[PDB]
Amino acid sequence: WIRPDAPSRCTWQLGRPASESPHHHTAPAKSPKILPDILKKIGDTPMVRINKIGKKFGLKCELLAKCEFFNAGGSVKDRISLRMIEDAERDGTLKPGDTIIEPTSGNTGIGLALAAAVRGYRCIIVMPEKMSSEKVDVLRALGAEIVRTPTNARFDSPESHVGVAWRLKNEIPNSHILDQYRNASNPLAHYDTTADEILQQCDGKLDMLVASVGTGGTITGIARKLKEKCPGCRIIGVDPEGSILAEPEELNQTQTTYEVEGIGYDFIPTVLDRTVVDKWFKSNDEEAFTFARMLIAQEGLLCGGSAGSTVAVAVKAAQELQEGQRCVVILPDSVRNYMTKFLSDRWMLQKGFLKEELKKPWWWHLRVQELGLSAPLTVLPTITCGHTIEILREKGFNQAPVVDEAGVILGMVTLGNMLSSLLAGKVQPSDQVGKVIYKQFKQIRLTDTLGRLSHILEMDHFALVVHERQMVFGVVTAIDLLNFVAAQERD
Amino acid sequence: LWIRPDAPSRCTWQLGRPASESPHHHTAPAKSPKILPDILKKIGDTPMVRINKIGKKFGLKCELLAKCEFFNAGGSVKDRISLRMIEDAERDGTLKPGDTIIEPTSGNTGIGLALAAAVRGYRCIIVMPEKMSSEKVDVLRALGAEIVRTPTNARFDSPESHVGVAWRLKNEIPNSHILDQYRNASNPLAHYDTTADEILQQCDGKLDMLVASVGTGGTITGIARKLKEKCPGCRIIGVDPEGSILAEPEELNQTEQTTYEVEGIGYDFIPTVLDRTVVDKWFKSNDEEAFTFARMLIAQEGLLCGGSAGSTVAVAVKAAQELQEGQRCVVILPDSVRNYMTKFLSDRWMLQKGFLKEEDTEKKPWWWHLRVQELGLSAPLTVLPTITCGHTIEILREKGFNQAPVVDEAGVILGMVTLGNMLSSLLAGKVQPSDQVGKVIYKQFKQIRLTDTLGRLSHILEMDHFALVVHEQMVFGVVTAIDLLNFVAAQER
Ligand code: HEM
Ligand code: HEM
Ligand SMILES: *Cc1c(COP(=O)(O)O)cnc(C)c1O
Ligand SMILES: *Cc1c(COP(=O)(O)O)cnc(C)c1O
Repeated sequence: WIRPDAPSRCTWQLGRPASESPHHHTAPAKSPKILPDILKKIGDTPMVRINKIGKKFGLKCELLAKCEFFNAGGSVKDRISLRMIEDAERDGTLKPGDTIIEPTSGNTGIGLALAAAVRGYRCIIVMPEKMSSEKVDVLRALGAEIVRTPTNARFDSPESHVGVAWRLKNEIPNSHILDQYRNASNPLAHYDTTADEILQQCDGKLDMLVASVGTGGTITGIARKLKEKCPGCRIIGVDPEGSILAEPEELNQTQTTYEVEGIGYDFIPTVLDRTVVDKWFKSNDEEAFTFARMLIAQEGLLCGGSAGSTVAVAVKAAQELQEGQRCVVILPDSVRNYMTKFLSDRWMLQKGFLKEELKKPWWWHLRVQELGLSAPLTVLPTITCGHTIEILREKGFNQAPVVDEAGVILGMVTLGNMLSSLLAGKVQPSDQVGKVIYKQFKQIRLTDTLGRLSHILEMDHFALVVHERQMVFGVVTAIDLLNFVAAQERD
Repeated sequence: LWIRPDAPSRCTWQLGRPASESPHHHTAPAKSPKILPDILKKIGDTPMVRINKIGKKFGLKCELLAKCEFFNAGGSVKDRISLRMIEDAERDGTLKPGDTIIEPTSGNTGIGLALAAAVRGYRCIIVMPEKMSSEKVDVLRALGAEIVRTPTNARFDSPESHVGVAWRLKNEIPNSHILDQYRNASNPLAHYDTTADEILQQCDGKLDMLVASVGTGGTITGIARKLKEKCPGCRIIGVDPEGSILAEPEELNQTEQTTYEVEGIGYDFIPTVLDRTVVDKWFKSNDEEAFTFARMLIAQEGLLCGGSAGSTVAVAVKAAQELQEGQRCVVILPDSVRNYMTKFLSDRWMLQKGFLKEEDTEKKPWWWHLRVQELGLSAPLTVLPTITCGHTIEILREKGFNQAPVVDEAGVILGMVTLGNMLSSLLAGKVQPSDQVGKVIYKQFKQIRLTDTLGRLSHILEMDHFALVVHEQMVFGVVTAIDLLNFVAAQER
């Protein structure tokens, strides 16, 4: 069992000529008209300007974002995943058909599983139980085997993702742990490609770089190349509360687990070089999710939580900067991984990140009863179509809920939809109503708030106002709510 | 005031007319600058990637190419028509700053419009069918769009249709516009001006067949017109889901079903922007093919694409059979998996909708149909949450055990504790020997019956590290993935 946190043997120091390096470096290559495979769609990520958030927090500087979620697997990890594989293949260590085992937060696991799916390697991912199910669905779709570990497990312990990875490797023939925590290919990928891209996109002019830290490879490779080729740039590292990566140690004193995925650790990875980070900042979950949501709402960037942590620090750290200067921020991954988490309001409420006291209009806190409802006529599912047309027209009604003999509501039926279906030949007048019933709806009480109705209308067209039996006091749609509000506008 | 989406087109284009005769304003593709002023500039210039396995699996002799449109900022092909429709409107003077934009949609156009709206400062109201995925709703809600739903089976003629509701909303809201993807020229024109140029440039002009799934029809129309002009020999193949009426000849459209699970393609009316005259041949697709093939695209080619992409490739492996070596077939891949994370990507959904037969287990190894009891379980010693750490260390060492489930005085299982985690926590000073075990407890686990299959266990281990074997109260044993591995490998020798 090799320790992920072993002190680095690298003899790099600022000032050493690049010629002195023992490592194999790879030049970035121009993308061909047609891509031989998707793995070539890694790198050359866009550098987009942040237009609102910085000014909202008083930055005078240009704030730029390196959007890494445009990589083929959707994360910054797709970079090292490729590199680590390719170098291994050149080492002769990785043979065709071989098994790759990797401890991960998920994104490296996705990149590796992707490359494995393409290049024909077996892939076993070992990730903590905290990480999102979306990553699991993706990994499962890529054909990767999945193993989980308890979140709070110490890295020293056998139950940790690293430990489980090694224990798996020992039992499986032709298996390798590329080990992102130790492999040089990880920071070197960012030293060779990512930093070059940043330097090229910025024309060499660059005042500050903010990056969240996990394995530390991104900030390490980028900071090393930046210290060499753009010495004045300040390197700002971001570490979650509960993590120990940050310096000075006094900052780390604190919670031990946190909701944000992909950053922070209970050990210092070998690839990480804390010497090149000029200053550290601590971040928390609330900041992270708040800012990520802000990134989406304001800048249109569909990025994940670490991106939010990063920007949340950047609006603080960049205050010292002034006009004409620029701050670049790394945005490690997409919202795809967190669709049911921070993107979801219910999860944010459930986790206590969103207080209910959720910016709303005057009508939000009003009861539905004030809408001016009218109780509709009810019909059986077994009633026939033309008959319903006659009933509805004869009473001047345009729609009727479909309720069972036992009084359970089955759905909704409309005059216009019926005429349309009949005129089109889709159904017969003698045909049963079930052929054209709108089966989907949601129920509400007279004492429900209008805003609750507004949330309900984002999933359903119809909302039936009902008693506690077969009793529909009224039917409300978005158009009705609109009509009420708009009528109230006229006064 | 209700304009029909299915009104016959007024366009007087016909193959052979000089481009100079066109009344429309055309936009040239531009080189992307080093730094993007905003994310909307990250639309277009989508990669053309080669399919390496699937075509050969189905006996294609030709080069199969994919125009991967899911790399657009909003994640779909619709981001193109969203930008264009807006920009043109802004040039028309029709769209004013701060104005409200209402749009009927399957979602992707709505996401692109909501994105652009969020950037450019428009109010955005999306009207989409109840069938469409919750993921789209979550994204639209995050982008700040107001959202309204309509019944899936509502006829387009009916007041309850997304089109009809969109118009009805428009009539009640001042300073509101419906850009209308179903009628607006900016939709197909966006594909004629940009997407098609990209395909032509990426293919160096050489292109034998193009397969595209159809929705509003703007993609296939805009691409096919320019292709018919600049690459006449290329065949245009359209994909239409069963239950839809877009396909020709009408004989193909005859079907029992009217709704289908696949999102973004097919309609109960012929959109004005669609030009069926340029479609050389149509193919009908179903949900099973679509999802199977989408999953195949992910599993084999590493392309994280949605269901319409699956429909398209599923057609392509049929339609391209006539092609031979040296010829190439280009396929459109409209959107990403992000919209379908909890649908076809999710195995439980595929089971629930009946797309996945359980039998097709058959893919699985020998040990899959074996009971958990055969693992060689041993019942562990349990401890109270309230027991202290060093005490437990002593008990476990004295018994030769390495771990103990933590069960309540009431006998509810609270979790798990391992000797190694305790020792590690102690040596690090995180905890004291006199400290409560609950400071170090592994709270998360899953239960299983002794009669459960090993494969079920294998599914469980993808969400939890520990699986407790239990009766109805009592823990017969603790199993991890390593234990399953040791068992299988042991039986293997
Ligand atoms: C002049 C430049 C450099 C020199 C001369 C150098 C030298 C070395 C040497 C000799 C080792 C192996 C030591 C041993 O195992 O005995 C090493 C390891 C390593 N290097 Fe470098 N290095 C340079 C730059 C870099 C850069 C720029 C990066 C990343 C951005 C990097 C990342 C690593 C990593 C991650 C290891 C593994 C450490 C370990 O296994 O303990 N190196 N380097
Ligand atoms: C020489 C080329 C073309 C000419 C002369 C032409 C002419 C026209 C004219 C005159 C109209 C409006 C008729 C009216 O409102 O009175 C029109 C509408 C339209 N055009 Fe074109 N067009 C050309 C090419 C195209 C192309 C290449 C596309 C898309 C790929 C296109 C898409 C549309 C659409 C969607 C409409 C709306 C139809 C309607 O309003 O009912 N046109 N075109
Ligand atoms: C890995 C990862 C990081 C951190 O990158 P390092 O290069 O490991 O610092 C941040 N965010 C996400 C989502 C990640 O997966
Ligand atoms: C819109 C859409 C299509 C079809 O595009 P048209 O250009 O409308 O034919 C296919 N798939 C998805 C996901 C879509 O959103």
